[PDB]
Amino acid sequence: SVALVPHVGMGLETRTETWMSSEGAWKHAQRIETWVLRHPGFTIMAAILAYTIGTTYFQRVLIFILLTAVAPSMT
Amino acid sequence: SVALVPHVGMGLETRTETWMSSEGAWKHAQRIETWVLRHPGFTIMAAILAYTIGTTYFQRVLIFILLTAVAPSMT
Amino acid sequence: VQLVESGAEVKKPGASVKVSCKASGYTFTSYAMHWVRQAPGQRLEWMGWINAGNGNTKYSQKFQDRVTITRDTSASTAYMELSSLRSEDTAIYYCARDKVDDYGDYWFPTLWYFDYWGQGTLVTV
Amino acid sequence: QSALTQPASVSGSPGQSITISCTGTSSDVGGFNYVSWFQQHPGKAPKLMLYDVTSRPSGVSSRFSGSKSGNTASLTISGLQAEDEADYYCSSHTSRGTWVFGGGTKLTVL
Amino acid sequence: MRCIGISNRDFVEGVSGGSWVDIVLEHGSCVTTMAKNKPTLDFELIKTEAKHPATLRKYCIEAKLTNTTTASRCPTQGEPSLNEEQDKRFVCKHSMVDRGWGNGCGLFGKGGIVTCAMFTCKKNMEGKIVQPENLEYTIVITPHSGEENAVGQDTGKHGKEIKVTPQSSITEAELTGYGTVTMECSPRTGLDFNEMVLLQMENKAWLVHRQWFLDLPLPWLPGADTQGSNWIQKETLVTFKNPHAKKQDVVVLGSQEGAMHTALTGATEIQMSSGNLLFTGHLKCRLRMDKLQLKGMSYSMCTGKFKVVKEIAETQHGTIVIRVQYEGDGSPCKIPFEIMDLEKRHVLGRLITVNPIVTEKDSPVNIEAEPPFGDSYIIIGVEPGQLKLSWFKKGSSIGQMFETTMRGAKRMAILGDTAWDFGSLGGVFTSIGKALHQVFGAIYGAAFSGVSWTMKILIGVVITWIGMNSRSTSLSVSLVLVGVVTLYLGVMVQA
Amino acid sequence: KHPATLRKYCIEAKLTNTTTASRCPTQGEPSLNEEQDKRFVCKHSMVDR
Amino acid sequence: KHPATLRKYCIEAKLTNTTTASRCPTQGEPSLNEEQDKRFVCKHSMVDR
Ligand SMILES: *[C@@H]1O[C@H](CO)[C@@H](O)[C@H](O)[C@H]1NC(C)=O
Ligand SMILES: *[C@@H]1O[C@H](CO)[C@@H](O)[C@H](O)[C@H]1NC(C)=O
Ligand SMILES: *[C@@H]1O[C@H](CO)[C@@H](O)[C@H](O)[C@H]1NC(C)=O
Repeated sequence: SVALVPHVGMGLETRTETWMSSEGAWKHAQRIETWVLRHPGFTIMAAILAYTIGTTYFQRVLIFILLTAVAPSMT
Repeated sequence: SVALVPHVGMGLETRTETWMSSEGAWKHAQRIETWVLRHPGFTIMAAILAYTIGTTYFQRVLIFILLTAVAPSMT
Repeated sequence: VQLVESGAEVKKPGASVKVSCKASGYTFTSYAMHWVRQAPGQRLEWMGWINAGNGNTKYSQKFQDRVTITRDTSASTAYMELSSLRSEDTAIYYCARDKVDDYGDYWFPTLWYFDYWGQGTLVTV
Repeated sequence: QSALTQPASVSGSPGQSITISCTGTSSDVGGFNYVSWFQQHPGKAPKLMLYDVTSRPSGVSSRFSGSKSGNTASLTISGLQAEDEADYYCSSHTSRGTWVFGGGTKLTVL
Repeated sequence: MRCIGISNRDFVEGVSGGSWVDIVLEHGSCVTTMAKNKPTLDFELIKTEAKHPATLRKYCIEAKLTNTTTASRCPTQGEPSLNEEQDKRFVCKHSMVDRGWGNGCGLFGKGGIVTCAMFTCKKNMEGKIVQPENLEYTIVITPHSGEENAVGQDTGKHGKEIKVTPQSSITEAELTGYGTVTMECSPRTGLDFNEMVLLQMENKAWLVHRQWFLDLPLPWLPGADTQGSNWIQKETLVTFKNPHAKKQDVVVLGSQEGAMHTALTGATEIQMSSGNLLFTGHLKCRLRMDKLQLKGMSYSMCTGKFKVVKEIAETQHGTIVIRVQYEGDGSPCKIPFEIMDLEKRHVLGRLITVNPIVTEKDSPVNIEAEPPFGDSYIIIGVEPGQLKLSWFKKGSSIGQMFETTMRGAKRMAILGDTAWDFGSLGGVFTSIGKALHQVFGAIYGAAFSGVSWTMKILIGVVITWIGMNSRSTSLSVSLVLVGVVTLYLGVMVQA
Repeated sequence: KHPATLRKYCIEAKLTNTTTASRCPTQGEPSLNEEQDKRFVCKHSMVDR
Repeated sequence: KHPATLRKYCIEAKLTNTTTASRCPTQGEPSLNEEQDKRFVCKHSMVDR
């Protein structure tokens, strides 16, 4: 829907505050946190997959973060 | 918003047509296609970052796809 | 299974006449109630049907703006309301039934549609 | 999706076999098996004589047979008793979800 | 014989030593059961009704703000006060605005500001819950006899409708002339209605997960509030705007009906008008055929002539249905029906309408049979006047086997760990498979809950890659298998 | 001042005058007179017959 | 016997009632009333203005 394509990264941002900047600053991260809490099983599997696919601690952590952030958003 | 928690993956799925199944099957992928079309600059940098992060070829593509999926959906 | 209608009515042209069919002997809600007119000495003519299960309707294009069909589940009666009457509407109005599908949707008929009719209602103008 | 075509009148001496034709279109009669024949005696509501092209209700005589070829469906009466003298209306559930009735035909028998 | 003409028809063949068979019914699907000496039957779950639903939460989808009041405090005096601020039917927010001599303060700094507006709901969505004891499934058992419709009979078709409730989960259908059938159903496992909400929005309703419903970001009443003056989470449907730190205004956030429709994707829609009818359930039953008997087994073969009154047609399931009528002397008689080769020296096909009989002479009977792949001839009647009909079946045996394996895999994907009960007759292998599937399905539901199908495909590809590049052969094969399985499930999911 | 309208978007619609047409299998697609008009939203699907 | 028409294909056609609508640059797309009738064939293009 329209709500799935917000106007956040347009580059038209002045010093004036935008439409729901205060509310929507942390909405996405809050929603990812809630999703991880509700669906713990996928988080552990993503951690294992990131550990397996990453040779170094940087690769593992980055891959795990990306997997965790994509799963809820991808739905 | 409420539309960002779509009830897509909650089990409970029978052999009956669910709400907005055909429409909503590829709508996220189509959104990502349109976003990548509109923002090719970020895709190049994501590819460069994926190439520089992770040594194996499989790792780089996994990172590139994950980043390009997170970017539009981070909202 | 018997379908009973109202008595014959005489209406002056331009008036609105409402007829009714009373469905007894079967589950009213599980059947769709059709309305068929027949001008004296003319052929039969389908007007529309009311899905008594949920009130859905479909009118013939020749009556879409004039005929109104409504149901009373508790009364087990269907109503045929033909406003803006004209000279050509003098004809006996029949009511015929047709079972709706297991889910009350009623979009496909049963092969034995119009199996039971009503004696008909005469409207003159 | 217009009125089906039938001969205005049909006649046949008692004991002969009499055939009525109902001609529709690719949607009325040539598209679907929703071909039903109605017998209406004067001053009375129509009676379902045949349905599904050939089938007849439980209380309907076996002298009534229906056939459908292309866009035309036919009704044939064999015994042709005096009680068979009536107006016979053909109907069909068209592809648009509506019902079309044939003009009707009359059997004189004698 | 309603189960013909439906593409989801499924065939259950055989019963156990006790004359029972386990079958899983579904709303879209239909089941045709065939036993050796029992007549073929058609079972379909037509209606699932939840009764006496209780509302647990009301959500506001279109709010309204009416009486806006504001109070300002000068710098270094703390936050201001509004008496509406502790009224529960008012939504309030504290902020800071620039204050000074022009503003009327006398100090130069940030002055606390509070604004309140009365929150009123114009439209809401009722999330109801039903007790599992109040489900009443409705099933239709029609004996696949071949008899045509009868107008005079009170029941035009001989299909019998039996209602199965969680308390009265054992019921018998009395099929006139065919004995009786008994259904030993298990409603309590068909759907877990303690984790489901009957979410009715304006004119439409859905069956949704209960935690999902309780985690929605909308204002909500507890469901017992008739007055509706204590909405919770009111800030999710309003926005407080403070641009330039000069004023503060609060506006409603717009009708959320479309956002809710987008959030409902993946929820099965269920009727919630004139009863709570769900047309998405499945029900597991144990079918007992011991009291079910064939009709007319003590009849003699017909000796007269048959005419086809309905040309032979091929159903979507690879069987043929024809309608014949009888012109012979024996009023009730068995119809001679065989599917042979051209020379009639081999029997190639098997009848589905077992024991076709002709009860009344002027009453056609329509026969469903399963011809073999390729050329075959349907012989009806005895030599004097016998009618022989040719037919060609366009498939192949390997193709049918592949299609059957696909159908089994699909039902496993839909009725996970319950597909084992779709055609089970007991047995050690069935129980072992069901237990292993239960364990693996528990693990899969734990590790894949709340994940879209694209994510499922991505994870399947990753797991398959990990398995492919694995030093150990046992782990390599197990991971490749897990990847293939999750790829298939992701492809088949969300329907 | 004097901004010219560029594009009108629909945020709340309503469907009416729903109609359906069916064909028997292997006989192609059905035809609805309303398909000619562009203000009718139409879709083609297949149902078991 | 009694074949059923499956499809109908156009070999010889004609065009009539040609109409055009133009929009000044940057102002969007032109609109024609006949663009809503499916018996009218239409095309959108950009000209120098
Ligand atoms: C809110 O405003 C309306 C305007 O008509 C008024 O009638 C109502 O009393 C007000 N309620 C308050 C101020 O609480
Ligand atoms: C649609 O239905 C309305 C009745 O609600 C009628 O007035 C109108 O003429 C119909 N229009 C079309 C195009 O069918
Ligand atoms: C189209 O042009 C013809 C002349 O070629 C004219 O008669 C007609 O009125 C015009 N419009 C329509 C809708 O036919």
